[PDB]
Amino acid sequence: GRSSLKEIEPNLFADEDSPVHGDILEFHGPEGTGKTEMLYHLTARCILPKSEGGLEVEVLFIDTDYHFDMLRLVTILEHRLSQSSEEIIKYCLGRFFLVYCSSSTHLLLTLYSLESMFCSHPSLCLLILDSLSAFYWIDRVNGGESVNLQESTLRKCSQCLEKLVNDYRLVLFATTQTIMQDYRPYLCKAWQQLVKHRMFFSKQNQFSLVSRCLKSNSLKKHFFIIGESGVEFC
Amino acid sequence: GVLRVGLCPGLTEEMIQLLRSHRIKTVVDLVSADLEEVAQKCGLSYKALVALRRVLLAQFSAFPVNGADLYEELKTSTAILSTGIGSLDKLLDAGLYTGEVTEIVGGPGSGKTQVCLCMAANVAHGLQQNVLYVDSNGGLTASRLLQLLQAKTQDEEEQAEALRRIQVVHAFDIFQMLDVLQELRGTVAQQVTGSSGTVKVVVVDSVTAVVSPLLGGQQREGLALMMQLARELKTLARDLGMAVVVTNHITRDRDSGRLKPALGRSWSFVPSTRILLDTISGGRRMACLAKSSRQPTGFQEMVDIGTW
Amino acid sequence: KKLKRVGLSQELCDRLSRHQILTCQDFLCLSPLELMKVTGLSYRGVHELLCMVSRACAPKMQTAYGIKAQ
Amino acid sequence: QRDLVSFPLSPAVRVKLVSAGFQTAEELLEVKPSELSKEVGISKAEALETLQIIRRKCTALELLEQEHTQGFIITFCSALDDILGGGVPLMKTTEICGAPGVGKTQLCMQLAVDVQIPECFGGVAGEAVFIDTEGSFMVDRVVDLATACIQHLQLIAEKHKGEEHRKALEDFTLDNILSHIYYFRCRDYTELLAQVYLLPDFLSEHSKVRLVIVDGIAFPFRHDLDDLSLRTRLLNGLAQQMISLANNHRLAVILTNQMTTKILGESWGHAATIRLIFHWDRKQRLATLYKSPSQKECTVLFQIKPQGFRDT
Ligand SMILES: Nc1ncnc2c1ncn2[C@@H]1O[C@H](COP(=O)(O)OP(=O)(O)OP(=O)(O)O)[C@@H](O)[C@H]1O
Ligand SMILES: Nc1ncnc2c1ncn2[C@@H]1O[C@H](COP(=O)(O)OP(=O)(O)OP(=O)(O)O)[C@@H](O)[C@H]1O
Ligand SMILES: Nc1ncnc2c1ncn2[C@@H]1O[C@H](COP(=O)(O)OP(=O)(O)O)[C@@H](O)[C@H]1O
Ligand SMILES: [Mg+2]
Ligand SMILES: [Mg+2]
Ligand SMILES: [Mg+2]
Repeated sequence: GRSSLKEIEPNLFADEDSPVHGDILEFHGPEGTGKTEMLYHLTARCILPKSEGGLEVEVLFIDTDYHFDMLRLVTILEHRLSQSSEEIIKYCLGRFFLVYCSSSTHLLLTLYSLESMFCSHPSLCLLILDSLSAFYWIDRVNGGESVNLQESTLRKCSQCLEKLVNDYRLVLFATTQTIMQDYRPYLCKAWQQLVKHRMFFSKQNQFSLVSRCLKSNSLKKHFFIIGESGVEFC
Repeated sequence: GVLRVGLCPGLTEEMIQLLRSHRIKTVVDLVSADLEEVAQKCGLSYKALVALRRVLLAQFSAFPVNGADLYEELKTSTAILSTGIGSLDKLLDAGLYTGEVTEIVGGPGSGKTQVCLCMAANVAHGLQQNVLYVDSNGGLTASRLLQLLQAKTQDEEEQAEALRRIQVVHAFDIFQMLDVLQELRGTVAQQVTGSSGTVKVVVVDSVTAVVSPLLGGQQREGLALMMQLARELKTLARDLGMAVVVTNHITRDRDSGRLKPALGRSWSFVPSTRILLDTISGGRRMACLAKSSRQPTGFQEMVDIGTW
Repeated sequence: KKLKRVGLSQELCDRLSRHQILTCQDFLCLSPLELMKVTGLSYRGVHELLCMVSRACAPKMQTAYGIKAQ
Repeated sequence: QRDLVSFPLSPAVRVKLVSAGFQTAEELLEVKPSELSKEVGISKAEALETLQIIRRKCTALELLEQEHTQGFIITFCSALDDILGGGVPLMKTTEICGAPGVGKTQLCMQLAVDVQIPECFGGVAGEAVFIDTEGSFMVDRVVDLATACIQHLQLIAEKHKGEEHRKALEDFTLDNILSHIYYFRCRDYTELLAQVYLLPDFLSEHSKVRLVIVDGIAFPFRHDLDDLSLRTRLLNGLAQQMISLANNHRLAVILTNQMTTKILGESWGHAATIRLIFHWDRKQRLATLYKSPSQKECTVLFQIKPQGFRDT
């Protein structure tokens, strides 16, 4: 069975009690607004034991910014555990997987090769793609004036991501960067057509999050803080 | 990329020519193609195509690493490098971290070069580890380095030995910088087991000095070059596991009156750590964290250039 | 000063005029990357072209002895 | 692996190569220019240039020794030399800011005269390039300063009698001094950009030049309807170009700036390696070392005499 978005995070998905059968969500906003901290929060809620209030499901992290910090995640796990110890932290990290990608072509090849990974790990239900827009400018410049050439590899990546999400009832969280003057979309239409829930992050510590749900067009506002233990919703 | 003889075992000129005649030229086309349709054409064994796809995929594809293993390796391969300044070490929680990108931002004369030289001297003498200093604006001076060293020891021979552990490179444009960084990457690739030398800290003084003149007009070549430089720095930091310090300017917007880095929105995402230096005299600067993954931002304390 | 008189080829001059670049002042005020995009040449080629254009704009060297010598 | 975007290729050729599947330079190493010209739709010359482009230091102790043997340029002002660390250094950029009349041009002419002092007397024995943007350069004043310097060297030479000083003073002459100063007059921003572009070629055949002076970073008429030319110039036109010129040819670049007059762009403050502000206080001239990577900030006195720049 698969958990629901309400179970994963009951503060952002209070009205999403339906079990996930392939869901795609985007986190958008400027630098230092807590997108990666939110990813840590969800990762902790998934990989932590059921004894400590977690789901105990595996997570796959694809890092294209190279910004993943193992020490920060470890300290968050230590603070969220009632009885923190090295062995329990090691067990929690045993459900976490990390991949580094250096280019869009490299990312596409990795996505093609992850089919076996998903087949061999039935508990892997969360897929995080941090900065899907990491290679935007380089691909755009290498594509020339033809928009079809600029977006070719990202379009193929989007099709592969859709196939992966549908084939295995996964939840995909993709982080995008505010690189051009609220919300100015720039990624290929193949990616845009897939997004069901979008979230916008803002700074005031004090942080705010605006959730737009395209399934019903509902709009919501939330507030949270970040401390030594990670995210805590107000 | 392009299919070539010797790219992977099992590739022959005739097979490559048939595939190219059938509009299959790159590894991406091969892996993402319907191998049944290709196999029935060209008179090529389907199993041969399957093996070729598997080999190419296993060769050019990244693979996942379990979190526990990464924790184990980083527990021993990560180091904190004292900057030689007590207050700045207090701000940074014991100082620079290897494996990430640290940016120092400030105005003209704020103390960026002074901090870089203090760290270079402390690494060359206190740690006796090789440093690479990439000077793009003439900031580095050998007499200042020796002056900083003499405040640490009165042994002339030790001062000379420390001065021999610092490599200085001049790169006045983006292409020279990229060439120097790729040369360093290749050198580290050769000296896989090198320990006596094997520079461990890379200082890049005024990344802005080279990046800024690439931005202008409606062309996006400058953005791509800046992002390529960011990729080079990120691979030097994370892949090779060395500390990378980069100096960048500060700017203030006409409407957004706060202080911020100078290379635009895309660059703002690049550094893992950012230290802002401000002035209220010769010394008496204030330092605060403008960006971090391990601490709250906004805490400020004082540093004195004159003393250190 | 028009770019045809500097010594540039007719094809390149037309390719530049398609971007409203017609004089030495217009050419020089552009940066190397912009010129690379406009003309299709490489970096070293753009620098050779800049040197060619500036040889038609730069002043003449003099010596202080010659200045005193009237 | 080196991505093709990292090389100074032409954008069109790079796009053609990427469309043909080439991503890194290592894939273009073996292909022949003729084969490449047909694999992708480019001419033979472009293929040859592409292959050439694809195919194409000292520790701190060596630099310490180099800056020790290589001298400084004195200005005959003891306090200014002391705060500067010996004199105007080589392989660096020095900006002299201040309001008009402080004496920025007099120091430039004094350094032009002083870069020719023979090595046996502690000089560098070099020649000067003077790029004048304002037209303030005067030759008779240079004659006065050269005569004063020759008198000073003659006065010192008496102590050593017939040593190398005698032979050195023979070459050091007014006419030989004036024949080693190369003067350029840039009337506008276009000419300044052109001459800055052409300087390396001039220096490659004048290897005895050790000092380059740009008297005027922004033109004096101001009210710049040509603001675009100023923007393009100060954009790397005199930050990277002059630092590279100073380092490759081992000389000293001195820039004069009228805009900054008190203790021209937010990025232009980071350009010059050293910044000296000349300002009046109590109706007397003072020099402040506003920025420097090797000397702490300090203020000293100076004055101008018929013999040139001198202490108070
Ligand atoms: N231990 C801590 N205690 C309190 N606040 C913290 C702590 N660690 C981090 N923070 C705060 O949490 C913020 C996390 O934001 P973060 O940098 O992860 O955002 P982001 O959206 O992922 O950014 P980017 O796009 O630049 O990668 C940090 O900027 C800092 O403000
Ligand atoms: N030997 C010294 N002793 C004490 N203080 C010094 C010494 N040398 C320089 N300083 C101080 O350090 C300042 C120089 O700072 P620094 O070179 O780090 O500037 P910066 O912010 O990096 O500049 P830029 O961005 O233009 O390169 C000098 O103005 C002076 O205040
Ligand atoms: N023969 C001389 N004797 C003494 N002082 C002089 C002589 N000639 C010029 N001066 C002084 O030197 C100053 C030179 O200023 P100048 O070099 O033009 O400054 P800036 O370069 O900042 O405009 C003048 O203000 C003048 O008073
Ligand atoms: Mg983040
Ligand atoms: Mg500096
Ligand atoms: Mg003057």
